[PDB]
Amino acid sequence: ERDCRVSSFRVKENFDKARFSGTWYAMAKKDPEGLFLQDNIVAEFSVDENGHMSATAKGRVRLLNNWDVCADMVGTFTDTEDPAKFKMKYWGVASFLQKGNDDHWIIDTDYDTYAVQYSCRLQNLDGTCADSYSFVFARDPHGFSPEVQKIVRQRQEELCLARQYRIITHNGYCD
Ligand SMILES: CC1=C(/C=C/C(C)=C/C=C/C(C)=C/CO)C(C)(C)CCC1
Repeated sequence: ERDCRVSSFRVKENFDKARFSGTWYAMAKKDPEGLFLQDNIVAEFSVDENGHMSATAKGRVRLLNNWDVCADMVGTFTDTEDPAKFKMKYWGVASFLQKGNDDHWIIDTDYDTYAVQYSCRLQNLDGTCADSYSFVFARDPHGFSPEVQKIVRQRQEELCLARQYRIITHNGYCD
């Protein structure tokens, strides 16, 4: 009975870019297809004078070579008609890192403790997502209380992603 069409997903009402600013530690992720950030993932969001949001993110990536590297990423976000839906242009500090443009949706956040992000890269003809990624972020590097765990779990179910996330660890590889 679950509607899994991307157009059906609810996103954060009246999303506030300034309140979302600062440091977020990725706690868990749902992988898309292909090359992606693996672990030790930390993003810092900021908003300029003109309200333009950008972010930096660091994380370990394993290259097609099996070459392990600490990627230093940059992203710039373009606002849309829905405050919680952006277009994210990204690139690496290193020329060999992937560059792209992804949808960047803030599904839910309380700004102070957690955030659930989503991106559908490829849709099926039926409107459902064929290739998606999702991060769960925390403000506190130690993670969340069981009560917040419950809220996150529900959002995971609502995106049709239950049981598809794995824990992201932080062990100083990129420090
Ligand atoms: C930039 C940006 C993000 C996405 C980074 C990604 C998608 C990087 C892919 C990197 C790899 C693929 C390197 C291999 O060459 C996330 C959503 C975490 C939030 C903050 C800023």
